[PDB]
Amino acid sequence: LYLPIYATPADPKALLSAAVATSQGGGKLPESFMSLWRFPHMLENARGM
Amino acid sequence: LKRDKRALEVERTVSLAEVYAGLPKDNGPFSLAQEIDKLVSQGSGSAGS
Repeated sequence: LYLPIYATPADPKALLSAAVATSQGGGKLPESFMSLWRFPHMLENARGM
Repeated sequence: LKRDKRALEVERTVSLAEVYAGLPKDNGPFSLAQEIDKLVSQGSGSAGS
């Protein structure tokens, strides 16, 4: 005589994704070297480089 | 640019008449005056070593 209760499933969860970052240290300068070129020429050189 | 640097200068004068006239006596020392003007005239010869 008793009709059982019709328990019913809930909605699916929203899948979630994690987005993390990466970090890497600052750079370091080389040692400067003195050279025989007057500044305008060594500047045209470096600018090309 | 790092390796190459200003090379210093000299001008030396070298006299061949003194080089041969001052030749160490284990080779026959001679001034070019008396061998040019006979190796012009004769078809063969030598001096020094």
